[PDB]
Amino acid sequence: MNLTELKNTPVSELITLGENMGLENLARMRKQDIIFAILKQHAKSGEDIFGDGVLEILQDGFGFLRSADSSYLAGPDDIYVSPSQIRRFNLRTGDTISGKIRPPKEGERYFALLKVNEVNFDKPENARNKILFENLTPLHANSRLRMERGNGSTEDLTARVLDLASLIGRGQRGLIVAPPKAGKTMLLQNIAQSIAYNHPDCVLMVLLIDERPEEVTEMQRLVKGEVVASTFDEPASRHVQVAEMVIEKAKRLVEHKKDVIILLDSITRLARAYNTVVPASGKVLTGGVDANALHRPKRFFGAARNVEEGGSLTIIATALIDTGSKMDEVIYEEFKGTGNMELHLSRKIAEKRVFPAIDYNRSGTRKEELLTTQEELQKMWILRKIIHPMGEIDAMEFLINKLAMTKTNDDFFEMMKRS
Amino acid sequence: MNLTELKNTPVSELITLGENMGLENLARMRKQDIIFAILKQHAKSGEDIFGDGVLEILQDGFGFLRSADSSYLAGPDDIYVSPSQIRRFNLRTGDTISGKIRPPKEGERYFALLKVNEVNFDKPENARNKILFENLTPLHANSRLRMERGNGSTEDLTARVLDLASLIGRGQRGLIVAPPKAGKTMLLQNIAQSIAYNHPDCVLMVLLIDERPEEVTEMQRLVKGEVVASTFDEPASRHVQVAEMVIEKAKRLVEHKKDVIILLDSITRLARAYNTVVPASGKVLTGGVDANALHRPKRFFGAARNVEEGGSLTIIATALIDTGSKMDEVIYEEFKGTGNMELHLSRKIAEKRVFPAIDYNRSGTRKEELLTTQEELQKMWILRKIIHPMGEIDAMEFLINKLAMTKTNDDFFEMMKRS
Ligand SMILES: Nc1ncnc2c1ncn2[C@@H]1O[C@H](COP(=O)(O)OP(=O)(O)OP(O)(O)=S)[C@@H](O)[C@H]1O
Ligand SMILES: Nc1ncnc2c1ncn2[C@@H]1O[C@H](COP(=O)(O)OP(=O)(O)OP(O)(O)=S)[C@@H](O)[C@H]1O
Ligand SMILES: [Mg+2]
Ligand SMILES: [Mg+2]
Repeated sequence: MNLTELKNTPVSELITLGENMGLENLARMRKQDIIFAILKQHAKSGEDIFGDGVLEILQDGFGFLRSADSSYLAGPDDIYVSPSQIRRFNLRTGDTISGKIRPPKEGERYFALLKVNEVNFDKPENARNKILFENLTPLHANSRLRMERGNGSTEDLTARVLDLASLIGRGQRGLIVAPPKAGKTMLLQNIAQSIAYNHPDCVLMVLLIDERPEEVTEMQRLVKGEVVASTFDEPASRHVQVAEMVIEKAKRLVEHKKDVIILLDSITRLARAYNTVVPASGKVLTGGVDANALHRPKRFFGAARNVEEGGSLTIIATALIDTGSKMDEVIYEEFKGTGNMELHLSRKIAEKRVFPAIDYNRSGTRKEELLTTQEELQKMWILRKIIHPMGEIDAMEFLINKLAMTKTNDDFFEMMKRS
Repeated sequence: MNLTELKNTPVSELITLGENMGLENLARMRKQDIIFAILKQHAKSGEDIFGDGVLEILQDGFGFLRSADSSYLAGPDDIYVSPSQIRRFNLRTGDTISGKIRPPKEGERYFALLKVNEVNFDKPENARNKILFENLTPLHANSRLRMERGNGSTEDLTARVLDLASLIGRGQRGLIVAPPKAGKTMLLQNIAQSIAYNHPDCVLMVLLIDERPEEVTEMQRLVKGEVVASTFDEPASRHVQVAEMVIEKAKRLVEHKKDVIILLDSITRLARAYNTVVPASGKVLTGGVDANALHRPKRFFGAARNVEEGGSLTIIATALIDTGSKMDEVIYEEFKGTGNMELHLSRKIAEKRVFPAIDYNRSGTRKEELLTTQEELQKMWILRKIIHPMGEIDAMEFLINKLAMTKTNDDFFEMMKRS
């Protein structure tokens, strides 16, 4: 009996539990309050129950535990975590905590934590003796993270283009630069699909900032890995809170020699949120951004590394350009040289409805020698040499035609070399 | 026992000492906190405790002492320095201080020092009577700093091309102008390796600004001399204080008739940090960059000189062009006339995968007569007059082809003269 199976289910669970456990009148309140009523009525019986979620530390040890199913909304379903347990188990923000849960006594309205039985999907005894993320020596991307799905579909074409445009490996740090209406959302969809198909072992999690609710629903009903999204309805303070929770959870996961992958849409929106939430430092840059305001997002982008001890943390965040706002241009300029992978999308190609609309010459990755082999390295080199002269629209038309003629990337290289 | 000895040890050993010395949960916190805890527990035992590092003076004499291996980061393990011994010893910023340290008392969190045993690797009385860096009369470069490794390595052609392109001497002010994806980082790496090998006597310092952590790790693991870097995650004040500490330490070392070399990557990033940290003065140049904001970086570049009394301070700083940000080239034409050694890297040569990509015709050195003998100067003049007409890509291809079949620079000279 866990809190998860009573959260993800729809209002059919509401009506069934109302007609079964005999609650007075449900279906007039948020899912958090419905779940609160169900848990209160079930704890009234006294049957043993347990919970799970992601730990969070407030400014004074007021331990909270959020749920990733509900996108980390602060509601009644949040689980109390006492400071005594915090200093006993030595837990910090982002820890995945599951264990026995306690009904509340008089004076409080939150379930506390009876005892833990799983910390970060591991024994709590072994979780304490773990090296910090900040104390891990970074390296370059070693293991190639292939995106070719290999099922011979038609959407996979764009994924194939990725394997020809910019190589992506474990621990990379990439920026997808694109104007509005250029295919960012479907590119992220295809990247998530490729990660779920080719690399089921690595943890995939997608963060969405101030996106429309319809796009959130489309994202959450297609990707395999869990997805967290905050709409533009919520204030930017919640955007910052969600981003901090995501990055802390990723750090905690990668501290256990796990491969974490984060997809962010968008870094510009997160920078906006940080700019409009952080108090002014008295120094305002061009475009209306505070000098310290951009310090926080960079750290979020700075966590991408390839730990030598074990595991890696890859971050692929998209950036908005040509949006008519000078502040977006300032943010992109400040983030221009940070990433080690660049994927440039052009509205000129997308105008002709040729997808994916990737500026092949501008897009690329740095020191990909450590990622891929050498023979296909010069294959891609000669491909780049022959595709360099003609224009980007013609380049993409030629690329998609030649890729559709063949079946796989290796077959594509075979045909290109033999012809 | 040495605080620096503990700092140089890796992260993991915190367990090996801690479980043997009284710490029950020492894994989960920042490394400097472990160092603080262990050295507190050692001061509890009562044996004498050493300390050393670079001194720093605050706005009110509230002095601190940082460590090089920590990249001059303000941490709990920093050594407190009261104004009393500052006044008695006449210490100044950038001093190298070594000696006793004292456990903190009630109301103090930092470790004070009992008495100094060595100042600037010299007796405090002898180091007391030293001349200011400002009062030292500058000169031109006299002692040639040859970069030819001479072991016939697989990369020694880069150093050979460097010697044939721009002669480097002691106390020389150099600029490396290159676009992105040109080869700045490991060109500087080869420079540092050649300095460490050919000239072990001179102190080698490498300074990196807002660089990616992987590059920082590679630089730390590759160069023999000490290297300091601040990643782009850190704010601009961190960059400014790191650069100030480095330049002050270099001045203090060269005040003792020592040769110091500073490799800077990059002066553009340091100028950007100074621009975004210095308060506005009401005069904004093109590209949204203040006027006096460039005052501080030039002083950092203005310390390269050759001294009558002794010692030398060479600075090789790289600059970025063809980036797309207006302030970058604004800084570039705000730095052309300052440097007396120029090294241009071109994108076109790098696009042909021919390395090192050095624009030989545009690069050069002024007042090279005082650095080199007349015979090899005439040989280089003959090479320059036979290399001028053909283009940079062809020039570098020809230079690499001719240098590959020879062994040393002199052999190349006779090979071209006999033809
Ligand atoms: N691989 C693709 N195959 C077919 N159509 C595509 C593909 N990628 C993008 N499109 C089309 O491109 C258009 C825009 O797609 P989106 O990814 O939703 O745009 P966007 O990048 O999210 O930019 P916004 O959200 O409108 S600011 C739609 O008409 C899609 O059908
Ligand atoms: N002498 C050389 N031999 C072989 N490859 C080289 C040589 N010099 C440069 N390269 C290659 O050219 C690229 C230069 O890499 P970097 O030195 O890291 O570039 P950079 O000058 O640091 O500019 P950034 O930091 O990437 S914007 C890499 O792909 C290297 O493999
Ligand atoms: Mg979209
Ligand atoms: Mg570099």
